[PDB]
This record gives sequence, C-alpha cells and structure tokens, in this order.
Amino acid sequence: SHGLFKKLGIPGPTPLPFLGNILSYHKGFCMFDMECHKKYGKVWGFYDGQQPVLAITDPDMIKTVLVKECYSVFTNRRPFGPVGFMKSAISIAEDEEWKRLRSLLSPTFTSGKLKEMVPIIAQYGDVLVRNLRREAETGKPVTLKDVFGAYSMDVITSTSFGVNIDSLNNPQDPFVENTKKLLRFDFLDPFFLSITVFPFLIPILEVLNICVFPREVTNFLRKSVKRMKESRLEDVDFLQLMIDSQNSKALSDLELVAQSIIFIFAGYETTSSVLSFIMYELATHPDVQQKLQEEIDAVLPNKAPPTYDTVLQMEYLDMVVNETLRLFPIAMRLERVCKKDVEINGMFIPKGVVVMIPSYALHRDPKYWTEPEKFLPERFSKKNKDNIDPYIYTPFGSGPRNCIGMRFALMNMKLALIRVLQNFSFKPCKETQIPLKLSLGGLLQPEKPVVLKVESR
Amino acid sequence: SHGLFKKLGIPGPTPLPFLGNILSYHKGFCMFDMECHKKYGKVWGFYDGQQPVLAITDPDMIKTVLVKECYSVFTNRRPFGPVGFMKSAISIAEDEEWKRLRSLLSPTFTSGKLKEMVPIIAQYGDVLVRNLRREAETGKPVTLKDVFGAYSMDVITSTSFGVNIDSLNNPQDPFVENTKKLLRFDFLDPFFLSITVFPFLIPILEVLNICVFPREVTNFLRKSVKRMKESRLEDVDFLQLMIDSQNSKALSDLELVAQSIIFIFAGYETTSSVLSFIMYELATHPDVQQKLQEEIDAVLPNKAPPTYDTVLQMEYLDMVVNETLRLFPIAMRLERVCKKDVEINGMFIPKGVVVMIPSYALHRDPKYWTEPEKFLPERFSKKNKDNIDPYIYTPFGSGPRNCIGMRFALMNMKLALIRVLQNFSFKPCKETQIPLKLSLGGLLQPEKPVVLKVESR
Ligand code: HEM
Ligand code: HEM
Repeated sequence: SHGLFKKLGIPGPTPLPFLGNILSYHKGFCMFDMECHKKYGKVWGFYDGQQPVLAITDPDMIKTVLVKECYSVFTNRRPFGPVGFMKSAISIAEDEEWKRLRSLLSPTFTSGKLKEMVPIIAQYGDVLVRNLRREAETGKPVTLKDVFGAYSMDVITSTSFGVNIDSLNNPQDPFVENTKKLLRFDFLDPFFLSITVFPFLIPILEVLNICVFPREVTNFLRKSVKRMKESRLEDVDFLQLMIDSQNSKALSDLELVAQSIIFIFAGYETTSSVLSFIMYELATHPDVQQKLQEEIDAVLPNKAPPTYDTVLQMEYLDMVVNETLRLFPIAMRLERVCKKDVEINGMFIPKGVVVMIPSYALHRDPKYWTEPEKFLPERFSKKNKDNIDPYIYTPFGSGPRNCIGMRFALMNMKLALIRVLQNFSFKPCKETQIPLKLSLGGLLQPEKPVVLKVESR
Repeated sequence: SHGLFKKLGIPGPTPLPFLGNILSYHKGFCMFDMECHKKYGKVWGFYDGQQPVLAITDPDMIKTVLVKECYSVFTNRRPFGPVGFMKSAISIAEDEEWKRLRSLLSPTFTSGKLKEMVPIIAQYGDVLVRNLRREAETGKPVTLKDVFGAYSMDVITSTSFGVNIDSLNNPQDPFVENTKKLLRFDFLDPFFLSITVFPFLIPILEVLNICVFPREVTNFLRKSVKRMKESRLEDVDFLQLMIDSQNSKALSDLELVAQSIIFIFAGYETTSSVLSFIMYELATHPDVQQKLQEEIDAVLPNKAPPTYDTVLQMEYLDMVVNETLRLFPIAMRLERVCKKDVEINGMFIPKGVVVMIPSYALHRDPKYWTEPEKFLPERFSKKNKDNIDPYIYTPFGSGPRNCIGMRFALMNMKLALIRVLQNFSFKPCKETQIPLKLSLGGLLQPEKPVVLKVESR
C-alpha cells in the first residue's frame, strides 16, 4: 500500500512500515498539515497506518469532491473504530442510509424550526449571565471552558429533550453527569493510534460489543429517551421533531436515539470551544470587543433581549464569529472516502483512498489571506466577503454532507455572545496565556484553559 | 515497555512506538549488533517490537547466563510464533519439559553413537565425490549450496531414518521433496516482522492450527515415521536410538516425531551453509587448501578412507573448521529469557527480558581478535587455542542448552571435507564473488551463491 503515491507521482512524507506517517503527528494534526502544505505544495499524500490519504488544496478540486461528486463517489467519511448501534448516527451512516437520514433530519434544522427554538436558547443565556455575575462580583478569574461548557450543555438538554437544568450548579444531576461524557474523540490518543496501526482489530471489538461511545452513557440515554417518548405519548425540542418525523423509511426508534446522542456529541464541546476562542480574541482585542458592544447596544438598546431577527441584523457580530472560525476551524480537516476509481480535475484517485481537505492549513495559508495569523474581522466585512472562496474557508464543511447543525450553532453562539456582552466586558488576567498556544494533541484547543477577568457593565 | 533501559541506565537505540528498533534490521542482524557494540559498548538494550532485549558482551556475565544460572533463571529461548505440536521439539521445549528431553536425547549424541554412524556418513561422502567428479570432468562451475545441500540431506535421511537416497540425482523423490522444505526461518521476513509487531496474534494462529513448520511436511514425516516404526517393530540411525529410548517419562510417540523433524531442521541448511563458507575460504586461500590437503594425505595416504579416529587426528582440519565458524557463526546470536528478577555480575535484569549474546559481533571484535576480518587458521593452533575464551567464541553456544548436535555436525563436515579434498582442488571462477559479501536478510549467508571451479587431483 505504501507505494501508492510514489506510483502516482504524488509527493508526500515517506512512510514507515506498519506506522505509515503517524509518527509525524507528534505535534498534532494542524502542524502536520501546515508543514506538508509548505513542503509539497498543492497536493500531497501520506499514510495513516496502511490507509492512504490524499490531501488536496485546489478550490476547484475541493468543490468536485465536496459538492459535484458527493453522491456518486465521495459520499462517506472514513471509519474510525467500533461503534455498535451508533452506526445509525447520521454522521457515521453511509450511502443510501445516510442519504435517507439526511432527508429525514433536514426539515428539523430549518430556520423556521430554529426561530422557534430561540426562546429556549435565550433562557439559558439568562442563566449564563446570572452565573457569570456571581463570579464577577467576587473578582475571581473565570475558566471559559467551564462556564461555556455549562452553557452549551444547558442549551443541549433543553433544545434536544426539554430537560431544564442549570448544569453549572447541578453537576451531579444524573442526566448532566451522563451527557457531559459525550466529548470529542482524540484520534491521537493511544487507543485510536493503536486501531490505526491495527485496524484488523475493529471487528473483534465490535463482536465483543466494545464501543467508542461509552455504553453506560448510551444505555442511560436510550432508556431516558424511551421514558420521555412514552410520557409525551401520550399526554419544540429536537426529540419532538424526530418523534413527529417517524409519524409518517421513517426513523427507527433505534435510529432516533442514535441521532439524539450524536447531536449532543456534535454540539457540546464544539460550541463550548468556539465560544472560548471567540472570547479570548475579544479579550485580547479590546477595540473589537468595544465595537461589538456598540453594535449590540445600537441594535438592542437598554439591554433588550436578543431575538432571531435582531441577531441576523448584527453584521460585526457575524464578522467576529467568522474570523474566529477562520483561525480556529475546530474540525481541522474534512474527509471523504473515494468509493470508485475516478479522474477529477486532471488527477487520478484510486478507489479506497481517503481524500482530505486541510481546512486549518487553508485557513492560515498566506497565499489566500493577508497576515493569516492575525485576528482581523474586516476580512469578513460586507465589502471583503465576496472575495472569500467557500472551498478555502470551510469551518462547517461544504456540500450535501456539510454541518447540518451550522445554522443552530451560529445562532446558539451569537445569542450567548450577545447576552454576555450586554452585561460584561472580558479582560485578560496575568494567568491569561498571551499569546494563546494550541494543544499538540488530536484536538484543536488551547494548550492551557482560557482564563479571563469578567467585569460588570 | 519502551522506557525500561532508560530507567535502568542502559544505553541503546531509542525505540519507535509499536516497532521498537526493528527498522534498524534493514541491513540484517549482524550489522545491527556490530553497530550497537561499537556505539554503546559492553552492554546495550533494544526492543523487538515491545520485547526488551539486553545484549551482553562480558565473558563473565555470559558464563553466568549460559552456564551458572541456566537451570534457575535462563533456561529457555524466546517464543517465535505458532508451532503446534512442534512445541515438543527439544529446541522449543521449556523448563522441566526441556530438561527431560535433553536427558532422554543426550545419550543419543555420545561419541560412542557417533562413531557407529560414521560408516553411514562416509558412504555419502563417496556419493558426494562421484557427483562432484561428474561436474569436474565437464569443466562447469559448481554451485556449492546445491552440491553440499544434497550431501547434507543424504546424511540426514540415512543417519536419521535409514532412508538411503542420492538426493542430488533424485530430487523428486517424495521423501526428499518434503525434507528439503525444512529450511531455517528468516526472522526478518514479512511474516515474522508482523508477528514481532503483533505478537498478540500468535494465539489466534495457534487455535486455527496455522504453524510455521509446514503442515504437509510434518504430516508426511509423521506418517512416514509411523510406517518405519511398525516395519522395524517388529522384524544405528537416530530413529532407532529414540525408538530404543522410549523402550523404558519416556519419549512420547508425538515427542519422538518432533525430535526427528527438528534434527533435520537443525542440521540441514546449517551444515550445508558452513561447508560452503569453508570451501569459499579454502578456494580463496590456496596455501591453506594445500596445507590441508597435505595433512589429509599424511594421515590417510593413497586416498585411504577417513575413520572416526583419523578425523580427530587432523589438527589443521580442526583449525580450518574452527576459523570458518569464527568468521561465520551462522546462529548469529544466542538468546535466553530471564524468568525471574535477578542481579548478575553487578547488573539488575528484570523478569521477562531477553538476554542476547551477540556471537557474530564478538567473533569479529578487534579487542579480542587481531585483524578480525581475516581468515587465519593459526588462531586455533595448539599453541594459540588456550588463549581463546569459550564465552567469546560461541559458534555452537555454551552450557547445558548448547548445540546438542555439535559433535555430529563437526564430524559430518570433517568427513565431507576430507573426502572432497582427497579427490579435488577447489578454485575461484570469475563468477566467484570475491570478496564474499553477506546477505542483508535474516540469515547468515552469502549475498550470491558461492560458485567454484572443481579440479580433479
Ligand atoms: C461551532 C460549532 C460546530 C462546528 C464548528 C461544526 C463543524 C462541523 C464540520 C466541519 C462538519 C463536517 C462537515 C463536512 O464533512 O463537510 C460537521 C458535521 C456535522 N455536524 Fe457540526 N459543527 C458544529 C456544531 C454542530 C451542532 C450544534 C450540531 C447539531 C446537530 C452539529 C451536527 C453535525 C452533524 C450531524 C454532522 C454530520 C453531517 C452529515 O454527515 O450528514 N454540529 N460539523
Ligand atoms: C555446523 C552446524 C551447526 C551449527 C553451527 C549449530 C549451532 C547451534 C547453536 C548456536 C545452537 C544454540 C545453542 C545455544 O543457544 O547455546 C544450537 C542448538 C541446537 N542444535 Fe545445532 N548447530 C549445528 C548443527 C546441528 C545438528 C547437525 C544438529 C542435530 C541434531 C543440531 C541440533 C541442535 C539442537 C537440538 C539445538 C537445541 C538444543 C537445546 O535446546 O537443548 N544442530 N545449534
């Protein structure tokens, strides 16, 4: 397998027996992709164990992969380990099963449904603010991941199940204790590297019902969901939307639970992390934070509560969120498996190769962005935004298999930022890491938790 | 596991995850051991996958391992893969099972038994000579491994089973076709490297009856042996010695067959290879070849047939054989597993570590041998031989688990050399590789087969 890119005349780091190139992950995924881009140019290939991965950076080729040939050739992501029934989660499902699930779930994420969820989201912005004020009146530095983590979970439990908890102050509530375990996978941890080198072990793990999603958590949520369903049946959240959908091919009961679980997984740590990065940037660029506070006060005088429509009115807020996601595209990479031999944009790609789009590297490419390391919201101004290629800037992916939750996530984050910035200004501590450094693990996160001073307005 | 030698303050090449140091075998075992000895000194540690291996070179420590603490601590070699019933072969057996087998088999290899086998061995020296003469009368270069391979097999089939074949001229005889498959393992081949990196797969292979000894061969020999046994029962070879032994704890029928098979394995390619190296050295040092021919003619005038006692009379023959085995110790390394935490000669060795004695590296160590790359039989002269440390010079190992076949092998080789040198002189071709280069694989063998001109005396 390790002779593939050599045979195709594609450059890339020379692989080692068994390992491929995984030893080059010692400084994390993003540094690897940046260094490869710099060394090899527009396309390169490497090996995750024995799995060939072809990295592409030409926006035309990216469009072909993510959009034009999504259904025919590049439909699925790569398998990553033993998943049991979570096989049915839309992010893991393949081919026609995926296409069916995306159809069934698409109406659930429309703006019309989002707009109806906003009062629920807004409520926990109030909770977030009350909790923040408690920490602002006692001038103690605040750990963002903790406070935005609780916010993220509060929005999840209410908008997905109508479970209303102040999780920051109720950490040992059984529901919170279980859902909080649905964190992102670290694909550079020993287990996932071992599976990468020994992928032939995954069926053995599956037959023994060993799953990368914690069984006690999925068991808890399966029986919780069944309780909720039959209390509702009979006598605004994602559960009810899905319950209504299978009220017709329609969603299996097991499929329903898989989606409830994956939505938590998809939105919990992702939202929290992006909010922490945004607040870090605002704290370290006071002028941006002030300008944003000025916009919010203009659109919503007298600390008026945010609404769906007023959120969409805030252009500078949009610019700040988009520029943070340029710097910190937490997915790092996008991937699709090539399901058949194809030739796209003049290049032959063999069946079975994983095609990868290195979002982080492209987001920080000097050839596409002036001073790419700098936080500059004007990049996304109404004037400049037309000049941004949607296949270079891909924090939510692109095409039919992009982030189905993108509108919700953006609304969720913006509602939080508005409420928080109406009430507080955030400033650096001396224990604030400046400049922020990224972890060298398999997740895009700060090396040390972001800690900030919170001051009442 | 990879932090062990670091923790003990023992030097050695820094291992890679999963692989340990096996990528350093790319130029073979012997080059690796030479380079480590040079770089790290008297002791060093490395990792075969996750298995720690401690290399030692102090003759006092070597004596402790191979002799003093053989029974208590360093009894067994390391496991190497799926072996099925060949588990019972004496070279593979462990602990009390080994100790029992060595006891049962020891009387079989006494000089008294050897002396009785010599007329049988001698017969195939005559066959070897007749076959060589056929190739000498038609001045075609001879490939040593082919001619000494056939000799080695002829001696094996007759001295182990009383099966009398001219294998050179009967290659498609079913017995020869099967026994010829019992070649030495190449532990650097893809299968054995894979097992080294994935040793957790060996039990899976065992439960499926996948064995590194070819099943069709062992099946053939098992049923051949059973035929022979019951033709002999009722109505001088190793089989009869073993048959007599179980005529008493006594050797199982399955144990008996395991030994018959392992003796072929142990003696077939080993004898052939050493004979080829010796003839290479004689051909490239005509003065040595002549002196040896002079000794043989003195001891056995008029091409007198060699006998057990006249062979032992030939001191220069002994020197030539011993010096070739110094240059080419085909086992390369000796190994023992440490079965309990011990401290020997001031050094702590943890349970489970493989202790390795790098025979090849010590045989070519400039600090023990003047001009170690040169073929100099006088090293082993009656005068100089006292100065040779038996823990530095170890072509047949040392101690209670040394080569049980050593006397036989030496007699076998000497009888062949005598008969051959009485009749022929061996000279280089232009297709003779000079200087000889060694293979970079996992076996100590010439890079290209040794080919020589054979001239009738
Ligand atoms: C700031 C927060 C988030 C970011 C940055 C983000 C980013 C992404 C990215 C990059 C992908 C891969 C798209 C591709 O491969 O082209 C993805 C997929 C997905 N995301 Fe999000 N996401 C976020 C929040 C959410 C939320 C709140 C949900 C709620 C349901 C969600 C649900 C999903 C699902 C289900 C997929 C797989 C879609 C499919 O395979 O059909 N994500 N997300
Ligand atoms: C020139 C030819 C040969 C050489 C260089 C050679 C070398 C060796 C070496 C280095 C060992 C390991 C000793 C140790 O670990 O200390 C060994 C073991 C052994 N050899 Fe030989 N050998 C040769 C021929 C033979 C022959 C003809 C036989 C016939 C039976 C034989 C049978 C064995 C057996 C059974 C063992 C394992 C002993 C035990 O574990 O108790 N070898 N040999």
